Amino acid sequence: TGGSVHSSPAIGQDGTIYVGSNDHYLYAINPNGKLKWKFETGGSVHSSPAIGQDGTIYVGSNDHYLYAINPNGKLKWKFE
Amino acid sequence: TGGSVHSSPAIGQDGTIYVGSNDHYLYAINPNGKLKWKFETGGSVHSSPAIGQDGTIYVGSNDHYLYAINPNGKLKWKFE
Amino acid sequence: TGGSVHSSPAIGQDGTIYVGSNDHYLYAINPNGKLKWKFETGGSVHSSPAIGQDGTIYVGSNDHYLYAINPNGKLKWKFE
Amino acid sequence: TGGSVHSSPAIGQDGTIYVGSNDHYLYAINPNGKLKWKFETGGSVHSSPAIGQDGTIYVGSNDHYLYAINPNGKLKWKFE
Ligand SMILES: [Co+2]
Ligand SMILES: [Co+2]
Ligand SMILES: [Co+2]
Ligand SMILES: [Co+2]
Ligand SMILES: [Co+2]
Ligand SMILES: [Co+2]
Ligand SMILES: [Co+2]
Ligand SMILES: [Co+2]
Repeated sequence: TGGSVHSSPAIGQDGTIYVGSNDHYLYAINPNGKLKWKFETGGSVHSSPAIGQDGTIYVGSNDHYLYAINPNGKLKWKFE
Repeated sequence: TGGSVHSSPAIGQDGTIYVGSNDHYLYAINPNGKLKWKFETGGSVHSSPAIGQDGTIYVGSNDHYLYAINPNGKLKWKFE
Repeated sequence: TGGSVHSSPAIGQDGTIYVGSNDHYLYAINPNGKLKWKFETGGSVHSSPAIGQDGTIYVGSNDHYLYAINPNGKLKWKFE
Repeated sequence: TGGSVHSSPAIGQDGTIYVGSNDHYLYAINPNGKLKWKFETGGSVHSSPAIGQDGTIYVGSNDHYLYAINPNGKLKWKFE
């Protein structure tokens, strides 16, 4: 990534690995190691993502927000 | 929130997302992104919440306490 | 506790809540909020405990060791 | 280990305990406390490992990479 991977990975039902980076992004990586998508927050993503029953990926950011990201990498909502 | 979301979210059986913030609060957010409740501790909530079998939400705080919060946002007990 | 609860709680099958503290201890707290036991390591217990299939509680410490603690609070082994 | 165990342990189906250390290594320790293997990254392994459906161990490192390690301790891939 662009910075330290302090965040702890979460694994989706299909094997997708989600993890934050201090480069501000939440990453979605396929089991083969190839990027699926990345989503930019406003600050380091130390928080470790959680996966909802419908696949939604939730993760905090040092920009003060809790993010909810759709499985396709598009923002669902954010909470300050 | 009011500060960095270092804490890692926990997801309840009904989809409620619980996460701490460096603004001192534990947040309970509905799947639609609207606040359910927030509970103020005495310091940054870096710790990541855990959910008990009866729904109780446990989380540490930089104020030295482990908190046990009822699903409705009211304090159950705290331990120094 | 004696210091910041950075560690994230783990919940045993019987409801016991395990969490580390920057005061160097791993805590085992009953669901009613009363202490079951505490185990002293050599440094801040930032690491968040994990629970094995046989109930063993594993947690790292800033003293360089990974600890394995029996459900009764007695040391099983530690690894530097 | 060689440094602070900030990372939080993960437990495999066979009881193996996986945890990172600030000494740069991801550790795989048997339930009896004896080392199974260790894998060196380029920086502190604060991230806490996750275990895939096929046993793969994923963990971030302060060297910017997300690592995927085979159950035998050999690198599967890494992502910057
Ligand atoms: Co760097
Ligand atoms: Co930055
Ligand atoms: Co800020
Ligand atoms: Co403060
Ligand atoms: Co203090
Ligand atoms: Co100390
Ligand atoms: Co040291
Ligand atoms: Co180093």
